[PDB]
Amino acid sequence: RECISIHVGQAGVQIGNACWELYCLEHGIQPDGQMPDSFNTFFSETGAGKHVPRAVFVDLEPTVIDEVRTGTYRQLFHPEQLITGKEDAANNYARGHYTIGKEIIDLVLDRIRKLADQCTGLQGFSVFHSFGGGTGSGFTSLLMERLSVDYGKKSKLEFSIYPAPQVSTAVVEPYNSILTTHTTLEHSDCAFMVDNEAIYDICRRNLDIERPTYTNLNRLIGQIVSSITASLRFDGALNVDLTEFQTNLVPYPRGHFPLATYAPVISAEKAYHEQLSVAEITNACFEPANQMVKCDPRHGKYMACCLLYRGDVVPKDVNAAIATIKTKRTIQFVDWCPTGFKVGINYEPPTVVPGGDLAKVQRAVCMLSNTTAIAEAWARLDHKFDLMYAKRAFVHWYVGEGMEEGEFSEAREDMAALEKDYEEVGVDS
Amino acid sequence: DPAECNIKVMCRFRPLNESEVNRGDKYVAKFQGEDTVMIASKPYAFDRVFQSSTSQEQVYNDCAKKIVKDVLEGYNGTIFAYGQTSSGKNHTMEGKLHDPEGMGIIPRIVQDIFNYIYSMDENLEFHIKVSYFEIYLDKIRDLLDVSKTNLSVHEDKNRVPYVKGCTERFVCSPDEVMDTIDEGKSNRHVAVTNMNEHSSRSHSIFLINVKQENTQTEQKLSGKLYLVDLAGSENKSLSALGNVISALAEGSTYVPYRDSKMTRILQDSLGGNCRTTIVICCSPSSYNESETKSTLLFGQRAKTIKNTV
Amino acid sequence: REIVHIQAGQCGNQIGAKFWEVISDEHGIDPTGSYHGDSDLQLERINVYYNEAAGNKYVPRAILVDLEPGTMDSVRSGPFGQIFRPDNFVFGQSGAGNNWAKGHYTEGAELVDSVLDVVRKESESCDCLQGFQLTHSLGGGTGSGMGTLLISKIREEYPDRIMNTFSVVPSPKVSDTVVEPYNATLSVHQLVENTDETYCIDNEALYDICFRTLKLTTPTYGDLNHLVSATMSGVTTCLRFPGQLNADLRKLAVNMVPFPRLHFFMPGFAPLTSRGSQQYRALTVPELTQQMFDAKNMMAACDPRHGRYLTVAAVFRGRMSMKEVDEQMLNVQNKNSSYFVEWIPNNVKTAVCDIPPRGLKMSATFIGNSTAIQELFKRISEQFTAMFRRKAFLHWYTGEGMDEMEFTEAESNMNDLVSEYQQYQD
Ligand SMILES: Nc1nc2c(ncn2[C@@H]2O[C@H](COP(=O)(O)OP(=O)(O)OP(=O)(O)O)[C@@H](O)[C@H]2O)c(=O)[nH]1
Ligand SMILES: Nc1nc2c(ncn2[C@@H]2O[C@H](COP(=O)(O)OP(=O)(O)O)[C@@H](O)[C@H]2O)c(=O)[nH]1
Repeated sequence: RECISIHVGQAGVQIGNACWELYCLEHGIQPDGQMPDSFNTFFSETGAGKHVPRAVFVDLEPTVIDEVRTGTYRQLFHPEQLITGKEDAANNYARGHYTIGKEIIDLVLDRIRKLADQCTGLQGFSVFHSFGGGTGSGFTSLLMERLSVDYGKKSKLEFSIYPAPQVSTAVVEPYNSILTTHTTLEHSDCAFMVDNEAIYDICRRNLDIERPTYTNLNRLIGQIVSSITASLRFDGALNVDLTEFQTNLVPYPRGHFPLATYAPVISAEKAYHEQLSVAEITNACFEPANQMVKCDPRHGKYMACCLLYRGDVVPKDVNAAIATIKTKRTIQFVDWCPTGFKVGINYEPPTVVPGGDLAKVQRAVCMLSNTTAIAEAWARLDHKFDLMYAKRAFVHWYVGEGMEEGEFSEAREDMAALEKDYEEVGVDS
Repeated sequence: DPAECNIKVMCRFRPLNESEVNRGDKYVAKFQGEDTVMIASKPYAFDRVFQSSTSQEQVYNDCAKKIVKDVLEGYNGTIFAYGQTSSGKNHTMEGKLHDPEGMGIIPRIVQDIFNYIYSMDENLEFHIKVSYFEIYLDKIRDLLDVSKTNLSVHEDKNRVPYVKGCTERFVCSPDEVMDTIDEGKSNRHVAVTNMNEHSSRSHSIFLINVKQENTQTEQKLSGKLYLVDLAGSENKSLSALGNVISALAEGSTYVPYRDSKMTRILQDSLGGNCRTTIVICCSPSSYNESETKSTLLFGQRAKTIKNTV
Repeated sequence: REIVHIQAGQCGNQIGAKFWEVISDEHGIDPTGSYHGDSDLQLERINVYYNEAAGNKYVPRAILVDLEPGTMDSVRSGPFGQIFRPDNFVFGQSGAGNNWAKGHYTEGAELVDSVLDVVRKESESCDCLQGFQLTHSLGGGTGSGMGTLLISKIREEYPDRIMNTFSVVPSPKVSDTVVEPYNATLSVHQLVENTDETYCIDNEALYDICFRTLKLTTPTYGDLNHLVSATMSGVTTCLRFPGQLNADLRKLAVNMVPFPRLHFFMPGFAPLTSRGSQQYRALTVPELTQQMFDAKNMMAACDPRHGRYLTVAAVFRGRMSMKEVDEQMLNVQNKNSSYFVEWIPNNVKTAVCDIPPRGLKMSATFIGNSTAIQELFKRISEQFTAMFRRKAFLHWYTGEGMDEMEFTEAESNMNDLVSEYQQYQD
């Protein structure tokens, strides 16, 4: 029934604090834990008057988890559930996965085994990491790694924030992301992806603001995510379990990575304008300028979409708005796939931050999907890697951290067959 | 100078064993031609590929023989054994030191040098000096003298590198050399809990300096041959070696010798106008397909055939 | 995390006084007083540079190494001079001769053990050690020789913790000493092989940047020092503050050093405007990158425009948009694709603290790893040969127990170091 969550890496933690915020916000549970089953699949009723968090937090520098235990919400989690390794983060996979990151893992696991026990027939762990980091790429790599073995019998949906197409940060980023992909690939169930840059566009083009603090992108994913777990694990006219996803969403064992998209992104101050039609939002979903991912459907044929709706929506409205789409053709779906539209309908409309910059409509569409499109995104990220590896660039930083010419070269070959995979499962009939 | 990167690479697969067959073990290696081995359908060509049955004699003739002549010729050279632990590095380098059949490259080399000397004996005056030391954790220890630990590399007046304070012993005969090797092996042991772990982890370096002066001609010749049994590839020196080989393969003017003590000591004997043979050893055996891939890749750093894109 | 500063020589020492003059105020620590901190955040991370004993006495955890009493006795007899625990003063009343050899083999070699002693007392302080900060000048005895030894020993004792080195490479135009290239070439040698992050500053790159970028007409040393100390505060201490995207010595190291040499950088501060007038506040951000990335404004002597970059680290520290930051960096990377090396898709390492330099609204330290610094070791290396050739003031070295092969060594080494660096400019 439930779904634990492990927010790994400063980012996965910032995004975590965010997604975690939106939560209580739409569940009437003040930062003090108290509200005045349903949603029990994400919150344990420690007694008692409180709620607490049904997740954990893993960063190797204290800085970021520290800030959580300062700002209201400080009261929300258990002093315990926020894991730290005073040591060093290191923007390098190796160190975070092998060398350092190792020391903590046990302890980390312990919670996802201590928190996994306390519950009642769970469904999986929504993992939150930032592909191109040290604690986010490496560590998790083995966290998800140690999970796929300790609970192979569950769902492993990892929600990632993969490398901005041109606006990356770390100098090595690809090293860290070609490595988190190959090690997690054979361990995840469904990997959701939200592109940091391609989200900015949305903040520039669909909300207008050249002042987007990280604290915003987080509010956004913090939204799209709320549409995944939160509301879905919440009763409705067309419920969709976590398993449901991976089933209706992955055509093949590769921990396939769909893309997250939201429909109503419109800025407060617009807040009064006449609302958008069920048809418009539906249509907005097929626009490559509103998908939290720089993977513009440049050719990538969709192969399965899970249209999660929430708010006031008439099933016919959908079983029509989608019909219209199924026949737009310029939206070309894979061949071997007749119908690939999982319509998920929830009741409770979205819930926008009291005064951030999100419109606040009475219905939204968080559609996610597997698109032969990422054939690109992976490509462009793989190429990166080579260029540097081709010269070993910052290689001495990993080797000296318990890695080898193996893990790199052999994780490169890995993704290679991910460029062929995402190519074969499509483009051909 | 000569060719630039006179590096030859030979891949040696270890014998199949009754124990392995008994286990039912599983199959890496397919052979094609003299030069190529195929693993996971990928072909890897090398100067030569030796299958499991190859004799010590065959390895010596193909790998070492010419190098020894060069050393007598007055040139420097290096021979390496590279591979995972239990790949067959020691067997290849030393083998059974005393057994005529069983002996490895080093014994065969010593035998050849003296035999050559005995033949000449005309007006050539020879002097042979040997050194035996190991590198562990990038530290150098004298196998001949246990007191000399954490030695440092230095360059002399004329750029030749040397290990300061390293024992140099003049050897008259093959027996003397073997005893020296035996001594080093013994000296290695002490203060070592696990020889297996220690041996795989420390690179052993045996140096044969052959100097000669023809009384009549008066031309003097000196050649150094470094025999190296590397640590298991499954290491700072290994990486340093990889960088140096790749640089040589590229034909780069600047080579990264400084990256390790090993490469620094070796600088006069590796690359440039020196012959170098690297014998990568591999188990055919099932598990470490992956390790062999790495070894093959490492060998590839040096220049081979490049494929079409 | 933590670090332990090291004031080698007089210069490195003189600067200590300025690095600590600053840093303290950037941490509300009065002479012997405690934390008067205008805020409460300038304390949760202090440890990085101090120690808890009394309860109002957080003492700087640095080392003061020098063979000339008068110096440390000027730093200890002035302003903040009375905050260092006397134990910190590792003096060498000997003759602090201006010979690299006199402070590395003969005179300094003695005072070393009595230093390492303390460098261990401070390292084994508490929590977890990160690395050590090292200040000095490569143009003297107690600086290049003895300080270059202090590290060769440090890097044998903890090849784990990092080693940032702040060197005052011999300024071109005029040398404030005569053997300079001797004391220098010899110390750079030791650097390229122990510390793993070096920030080279030039007394004349400063003057310039201090007499034209600060209409300042009488730039006393105190100033230069002050400017420098401003950068080393942005680097370390800073990142030991919160941030949307924070880094720390390692990130800085693990994002800036493509190849093990250690490589040397060139620090640059952001708001560098003259007092009154200039106080233009044009600091939205494009103004900071405008600054940082120009030729002048690079504490180094060489000009970036004279050679690609391998890495760059804009360590900003003042509330800004991860968008207007992450963005700017890009155009910058495209307007100058020419010089920025290509085999690194994203040379730049954007870093972002929160709290800014006490009295300022927005700043950003720049740590550039450009191939341009080739044209400096060249310089140095030249000066050597031109004088080595004639063994100029060599008797002051050898006569101190040195080697004719020692000088050869260094030059070559450091000389090769020039070579390599070009391997990327191409
Ligand atoms: N959407 C979003 N992306 C973020 C956030 N914080 C960081 N990122 C992105 O995630 C990556 C940064 O990872 P880091 O913060 O360097 O590292 P980490 O993954 O936390 O782990 P470490 O390297 O060991 O510190 C970059 O690509 C950032 O653009 C955030 O709050 N929201
Ligand atoms: N920026 C700066 N440079 C200094 C200071 N003091 C000496 N220098 C420089 O250091 C060099 C001289 O070395 P010095 O510090 O006297 O050596 P030592 O005292 O014998 O170790 C010259 O290039 C000076 O410009 C200072 O307080 N600030």
